[PDB]
This record gives sequence, C-alpha cells and structure tokens, in this order.
Amino acid sequence: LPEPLPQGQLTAY
Amino acid sequence: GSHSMRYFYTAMSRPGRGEPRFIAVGYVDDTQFVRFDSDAASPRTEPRAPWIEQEGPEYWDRNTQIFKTNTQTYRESLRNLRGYYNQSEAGSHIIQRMYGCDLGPDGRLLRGHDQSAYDGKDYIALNEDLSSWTAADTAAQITQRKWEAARVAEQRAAYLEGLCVEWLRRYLENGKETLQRADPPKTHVTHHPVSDHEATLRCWALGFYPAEITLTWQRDGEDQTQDTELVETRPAGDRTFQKWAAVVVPSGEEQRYTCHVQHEGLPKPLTLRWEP
Amino acid sequence: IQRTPKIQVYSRHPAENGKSNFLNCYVSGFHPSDIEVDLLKNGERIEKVEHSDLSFSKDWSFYLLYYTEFTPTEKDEYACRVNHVTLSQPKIVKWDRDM
Repeated sequence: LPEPLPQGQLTAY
Repeated sequence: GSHSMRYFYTAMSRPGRGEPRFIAVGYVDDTQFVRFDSDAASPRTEPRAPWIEQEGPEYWDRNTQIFKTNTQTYRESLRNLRGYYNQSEAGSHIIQRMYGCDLGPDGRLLRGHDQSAYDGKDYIALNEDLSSWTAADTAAQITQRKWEAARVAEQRAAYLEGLCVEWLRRYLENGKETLQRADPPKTHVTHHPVSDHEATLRCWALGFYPAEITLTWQRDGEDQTQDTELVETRPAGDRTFQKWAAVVVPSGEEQRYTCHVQHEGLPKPLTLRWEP
Repeated sequence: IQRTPKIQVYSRHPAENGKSNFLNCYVSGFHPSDIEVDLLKNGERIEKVEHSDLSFSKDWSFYLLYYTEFTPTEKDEYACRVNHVTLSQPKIVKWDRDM
C-alpha cells in the first residue's frame, strides 16, 4: 500500500 | 530473511505534448506487484503479481485515488521546480520519488526511506531519523521549508512506521511461497580461446531469486577484481535473474582460477572451476 | 545532464535450436526516460514486442526489459536496436548465445 493522502491538502514540492 | 517494500514514482513533463505523465510502480524486494500509468486509456491501479489479486475493490480504488491525486500534485511540483531553477517552459523535466520500508529478519522495522530527485540528480531526502530533511541545493531548500511548515515529515514517518510495515507483512504472508523463497543460481563455467595463448573463462549464474548475488574470479586464491569483466544482473522474465563474470587467462593456467558464488538460496557458498 | 543506456541481449532460457524461448533486451542506466527499443529478426523489426513497466535504480537511472517469444535456429540472426537522446545514431547489439 502506497502512502495515503493526508487529511488536508497533499503538499506539492 | 530480510525484506523491503518500495514505491517508485516518475513524473515527466513534455511541453507541447499534453500534461506531465505520472507512473507509479510498487515492489516487494525484486518482485513488482502493482502499476499505475496516467497515460493508460483508463488510468487505474493494476495488479502485476498473482498474490496481490486477492485484494478487494476497496483496495484498488484506494490506490487509484492516491495515484490520481498524486498525478495532479506532481504536475504542480513540476511547474514549481521549473521556476526554482529559472528554467524555460521549453524543456522536458523529471521528478522521481522512491520510498518504502525495510524489515529485518524478525519482521521489525529496520529503517524508512523517502528520496526524491530532479532530472536524475538528488533533490531532497528524508533523513534516517524520519524527522529532518537533506536538501541538495537552494532550490530544494524552498521545498524543505514548505515541507517543514506543513509538517510533511510527520506524515511520511507515520506511513513508514505504520501502514508501510503492516502492508509489507501482509504481502509477505500472502506471497510466502515466492516472496519468501530464495532460488539458488544454476552455475557453470565455459571456456573460449581468444588466441593461441589466451582463453576466456566465463562463470555463469542463472535462474536465481532475489537479484542480490556475488560472483567473483580468484587466481591462486587472490581476487581478480580489476581483470574481471562483470555484467549487470539482468531479469530473465520468469521472476529470476542472471549474471556472468569473465576473466582472460594464460592458456594452461585455467586450473589456477576459481569462480566463487554467494547467494541466499545456496545451502553452501560455491567454488567452481572449468571442467574440460 | 544525461546518461546513455547499457544494453544486454540474451534469452530467458538456455538456447536450443528449434525450441521455443524468449528473446530479451535489457536496457538500463539511462536518463532521461524516453527510449526506443526494437528487437530484430534477420535485420527486420519484430512486431509483437512487450516491455516491463518503467522503473528505476537507486542511482535514479531507468531500466526496462523488452521481450518476445522466439525459436532460435543456427542461421537466424537476432539483435536489439536502441535509440536515446544520448546516441547520435541507433545502437545495435547482436544476440550472442554465449553472452
């Protein structure tokens, strides 16, 4: 299983 | 034995040829088990090993959402990195990420990994502490600060110590007949004259899993490292791997050379000679 | 900065004339990821060729396996043909059953 999405906004680079 | 899980993400911009392509592949050791490709007719997470197929719809849709959202975010990241390096909108660029967890022989977390690169060069990496970042340059420093402000490391740590280990253990159990099976190399030594006074000795390892292997030639018990020609370990396509090592030796000195083979699947380390 | 592909051409199983096998071309160590790979039979492009999913090594370089079913004979010649931004012309590596 890959890293799940965070509860908030997925942080871009 | 010991085991690891890794996801490999690749995001590639292509100005004038649509939006950046995102691909993700998942591995346990040297076995790929999933893929996602944003360029597929109908982008979705797909099974690539038999033991993952028993996972339910819930799992496949969960993966797919993760990969769909990441596809969009990496597009933003590519825009951002082009700016951090003051690059023209004309060129194609790549962000890579590789991350996952390592377990020791008793199933415990050995360590986590989460590394990223831009155009093939180290960009930012999570330190072994899973708390702090190493940034390669002043561009990566912008990401570091953003990631520090957003408490990203805590998110990565929680995954690497939690879900990553838990799911790896599940996969190792489900695929135990292959994932926890080491197949030893089948070996032989060939002999090919190169001239009247020199011959090639080639030591072969075929059909082994996992890929990790040590193949060396010795002369009179001394390693012939600089004089050995050593090809990269290569996939056979049936899950197994192949490798060879070659040395060129004076004709008549063949019996002074020994091939040594170390592999997890061997009851004992191997010592081979040419057998006329 | 760019990295040129390494290329190996070989069979899945030890080759035996008249026996069905798989012809492999493993291209690795390259960057960026765009790459063109053909398998050739007697100098002609083979039509049904599959490849692995794009992935990469710890040094960030990419690797791909291209493959197709074939039946080796003593007279038929096989080869892999590769192009990449790093190459001025396509590079051809012949299949040698001893390599």
